[PDB]
Amino acid sequence: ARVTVQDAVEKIGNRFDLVLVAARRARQMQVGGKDPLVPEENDKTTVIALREIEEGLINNQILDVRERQEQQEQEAAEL
Amino acid sequence: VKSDDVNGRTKMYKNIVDGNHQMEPGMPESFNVLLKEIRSLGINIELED
Amino acid sequence: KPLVGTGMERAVAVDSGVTAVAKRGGVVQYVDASRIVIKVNEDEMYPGEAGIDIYNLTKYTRSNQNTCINQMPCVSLGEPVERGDVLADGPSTDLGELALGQNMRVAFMPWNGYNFEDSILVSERVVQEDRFTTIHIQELACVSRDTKLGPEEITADIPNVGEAALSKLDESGIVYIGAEVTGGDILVGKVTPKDSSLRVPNGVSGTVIDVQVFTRDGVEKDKR
Amino acid sequence: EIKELLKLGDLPTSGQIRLYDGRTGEQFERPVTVGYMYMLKLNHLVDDK
Amino acid sequence: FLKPRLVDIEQVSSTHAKVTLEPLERGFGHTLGNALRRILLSSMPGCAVTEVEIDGVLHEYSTKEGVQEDILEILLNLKGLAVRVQGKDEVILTLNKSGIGPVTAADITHDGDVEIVKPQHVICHLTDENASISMRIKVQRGRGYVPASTRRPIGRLLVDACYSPVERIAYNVEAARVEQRTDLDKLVIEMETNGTIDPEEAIRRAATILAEQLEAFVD
Amino acid sequence: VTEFLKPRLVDIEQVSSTHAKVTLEPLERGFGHTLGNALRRILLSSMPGCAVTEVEIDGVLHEYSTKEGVQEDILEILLNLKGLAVRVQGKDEVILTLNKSGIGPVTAADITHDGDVEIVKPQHVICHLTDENASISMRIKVQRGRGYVPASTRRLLVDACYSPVERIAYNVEAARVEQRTDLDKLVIEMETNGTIDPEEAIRRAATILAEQLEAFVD
Amino acid sequence: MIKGKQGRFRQNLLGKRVDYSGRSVITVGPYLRLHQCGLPKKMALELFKPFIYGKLELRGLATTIKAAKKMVEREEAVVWDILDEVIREHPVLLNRAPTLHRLGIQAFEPVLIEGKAIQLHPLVCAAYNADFDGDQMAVHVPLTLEAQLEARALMMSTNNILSPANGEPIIVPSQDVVLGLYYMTRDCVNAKGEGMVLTGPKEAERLYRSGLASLHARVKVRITEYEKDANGELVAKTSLKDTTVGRAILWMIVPKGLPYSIVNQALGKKAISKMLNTCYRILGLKPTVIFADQIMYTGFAYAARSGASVGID
RNA sequence: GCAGAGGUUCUAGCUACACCCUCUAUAAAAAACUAAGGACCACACGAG
Ligand SMILES: NCc1c[nH]c2nc(N)[nH]c(=O)c12
Ligand SMILES: [Mg+2]
Repeated sequence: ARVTVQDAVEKIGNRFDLVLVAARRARQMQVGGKDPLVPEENDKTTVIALREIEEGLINNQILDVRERQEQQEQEAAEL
Repeated sequence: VKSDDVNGRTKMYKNIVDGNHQMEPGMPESFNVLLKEIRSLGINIELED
Repeated sequence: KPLVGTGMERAVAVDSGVTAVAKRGGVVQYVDASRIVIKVNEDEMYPGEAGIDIYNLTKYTRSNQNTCINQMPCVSLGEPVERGDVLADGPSTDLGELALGQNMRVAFMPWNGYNFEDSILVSERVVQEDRFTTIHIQELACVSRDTKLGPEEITADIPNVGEAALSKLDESGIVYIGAEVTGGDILVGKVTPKDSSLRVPNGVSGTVIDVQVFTRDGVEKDKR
Repeated sequence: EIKELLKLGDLPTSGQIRLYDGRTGEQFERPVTVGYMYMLKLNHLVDDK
Repeated sequence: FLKPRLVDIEQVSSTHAKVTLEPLERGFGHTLGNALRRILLSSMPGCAVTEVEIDGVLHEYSTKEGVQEDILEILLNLKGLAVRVQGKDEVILTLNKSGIGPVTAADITHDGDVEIVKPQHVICHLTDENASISMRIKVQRGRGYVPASTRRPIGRLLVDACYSPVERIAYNVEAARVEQRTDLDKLVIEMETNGTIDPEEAIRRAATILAEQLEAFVD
Repeated sequence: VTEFLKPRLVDIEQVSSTHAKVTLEPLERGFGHTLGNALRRILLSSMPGCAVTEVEIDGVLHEYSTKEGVQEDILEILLNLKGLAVRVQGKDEVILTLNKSGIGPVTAADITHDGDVEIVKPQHVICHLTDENASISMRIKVQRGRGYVPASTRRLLVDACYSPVERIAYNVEAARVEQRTDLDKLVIEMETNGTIDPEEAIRRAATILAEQLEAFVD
Repeated sequence: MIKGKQGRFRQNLLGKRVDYSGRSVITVGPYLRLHQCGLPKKMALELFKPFIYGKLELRGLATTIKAAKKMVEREEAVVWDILDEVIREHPVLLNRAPTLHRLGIQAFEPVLIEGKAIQLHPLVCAAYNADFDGDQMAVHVPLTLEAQLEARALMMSTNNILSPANGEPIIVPSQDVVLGLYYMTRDCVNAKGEGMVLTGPKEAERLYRSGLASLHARVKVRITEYEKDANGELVAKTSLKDTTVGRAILWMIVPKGLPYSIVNQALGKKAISKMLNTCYRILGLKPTVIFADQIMYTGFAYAARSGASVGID
């Protein structure tokens, strides 16, 4: 669990961009079937995104690249 | 969603029990009441598109 | 009683109506928890038709703020009673002396922040002595209107309910006088002409003390 | 007259006595005030909130 | 080291006594003097009435003819009754009185085990010459204060039970008078009981509780 | 009616070889204080420990004085000694002599062995030497006492810290057992000079208390 | 029915009443950290009903919504275990009635308690301007995932330390903790344990708990004063500083970066607020929340031992 | 309600946003799916 989010907002400077970039990660963990890269431990799906952002594993570019790769993979199956 | 959206409340009450916490804004019924209370005053107020 | 009072406590209880001041002087002939019978003296009584005086004490009755209004005897058999003297302590009144609260041993000090800026720490000894557990008499009412398609029924045959809820109900559809109902329990059975039975509001957990039934002339009075 | 009444019994004239902490069991320095106060219970109970 | 022993028990009255623990080394006398008080005030086996069923009255808030006290007052008087039972954890007490005159705890019929320690405790006053009262009292053991709410027929009343034989525990540390030692402190504990529990066995139980609790973090 | 909730500790968060955090979940209601405060009072001021008690500098006799070659005054030298943690065997008293000369800190490792005396912190600095020609020498007195016997209540006099414990702090927070209401959750944080681990410290402090109550155990 | 405080524009369009709400009276709530607040079980059960239904459906306990409603109304043992799941990391908004400025409505992490009153961390009872003479706060709930993340990245009580009107801190210790600290940081010219030399605060706390030395006594101690003078590095200097036992005990609570010229004075209220401000300035936010949470514990604990009572004399 | 019809239940239950099942003339074998009508005005009360 995280109480102070100051570590995260250094990675995403706006701290308004932080919420919008963490909501997508939380949605991809609740609706989408993807698994968290951080070792999950009892935590809900809304602080796992902040934990990932703190580690520097997620930002506004990495998730866009991942979704582009998903689009390409879907294009591969289209043949 | 919380206060007044006939297609928002009945949607999110099903979304929450389903497992996903999404939102759909709709548009408050109080605004559709104010539109009528001004339209019935001889003043035509509408919405563009 | 207040351990430290102004001196206007023996003049607010008497002058109000809560107490029952004796209007004639004499001796107590028969006391009881609900009535006090005083035998008047010879001089204070009229030569004819004097007899003796009887006071009826009002037992637990709902007040306008849902607090109990009770009278307790303050005398005993054989005790002489003088004119204009209190002999029935009212609600929040001891020995004919106004007494609203209960004196408590108080110490002024900060205690680990549990009395931070206006909080009041209270010992378990207060609850154990039951020095602050007040009564709260609350009144409920069920109405049988005469709607279209037919009037509603007061019977105890409630469709689509189990056998557990009807245990606390008699044959006529009325809760037994003395049951211990809780939140969500059924009090009186009213089925709308096609389940509208009155239910205790959530959280309330009390005991029924009395039930009074009003009936309109023309319709038949039921068994209860 | 309050001081004379206090001296009529045994309690200290100043009106403060040495309390003792409950948990630790040690002594409280700067002895504190003790006595009896009339305390009403207002009817704004929490069960109605 | 030195070992405290139960050297002297003296009773000033029928309620409270003054136990003594003579040899104690400096500092202990103020550690045991608080441990044995916190344990004593919070967990002791006592007996108190729990269920009272009167013959004719349905619920608590109903007056009974011929009795000066309200039924609520009778229940509150009964809650303070001080009785002790020997062998059975549960017992039923029957009270039967008639005629004008106050009723007392001594009027209760006594079985082989259940005996009342204060036969002057007034329960209710009978005023009418032809009034009568018969009640069944259920008395059981317990520990601590158990409210009635947290614990079937309409004619059985519920009274909160407060199993706590001890009311007011006080202790002090006085320097001992050993003929060759120093800093040795003797401890005196005053225990204002309700008259049910004996002092020495009370101390023994309040120390066995500690001996069990401490065995958690020790070999 | 004699059934009592006996605790089962969940973890022992041992930070280092001298710091620990012992905890007990259900414990008993109002028993957390009765155990924690009793343990604190028994072990904070009564333990069979051993430490220094008195020093005599061969050159200085008066307490408010200073020597040459040392940047630490004897006000500071004697302050560096009472913290020196030393354990001995059954012998109740032995005299330690320190003899070293040379620029550089005089660590605890330079203390003469004098037999079976054991030191747990060899790197413990005593007095830094700044002059090559300077030579420090003193005698250290140790005893097997209890508690903490200050010198104010008693040739240099230095407060003796026999009890190995250095800091004690207990806490109590609500720990409900599932449906059952929360009672006491004792947590104890021990800090020890280093002779014995905190776990052994607690398991020896509880023995003394549970052994005191031996004539009242039914 | 358009204009005025009764018209739509100011009654039904701007201030819409909301679902998932609640109300209760205030309580001291001292134990909970300043990032969490109390909540009665009988209220958190009703607030989080759809979440409970969803979790019961996931567990398979309830086949349909009807059975879930029945078991929720049963209030049996399983329901509480489910409730202790949907409450784990779900912030709630404790909103005061007349919210004049921005800090009026803050977020908190729930901690389920019995009773029937909403607890509140004492240090935030100043921004709310909330007394304890029976005041009433309303509890709201964020539903969507974005709302949960917002009430964590903007509204948590650990996020707004400095008020927007001025840079000065808004969580300044208010009534009892400040008095306790003031009584801790003082000096009596003659109390037992005067003129002695102490190894360090670890030993001062023991020398005071034993009763061998009074709380106020001018003594000589050694302290490891850490310095951030090297850019990004902590320089450790230790000098035998002269102070009181009470001040020395207070040293361990403060973080290492701060110097020793702050806990040496009489420590009134403005001194405490300035100490918090300097800690925030030179140490950040994460090592200031912990410091401000620890200072209240020390202040309460040493204002309880003081027995600071008022008498006629 | 595959379209028509009937439906266990856990008020009522092809629309309220609804949803599913079996069956072929008409009801009866089965589990998974939802949350309802409440205006105005006086008096008193509490807090900021
Ligand atoms: N009410 C009859 C019935 C039983 N099961 C049902 N399931 C659905 N989806 N709808 C219904 O109407 C029924
Ligand atoms: Mg207020």
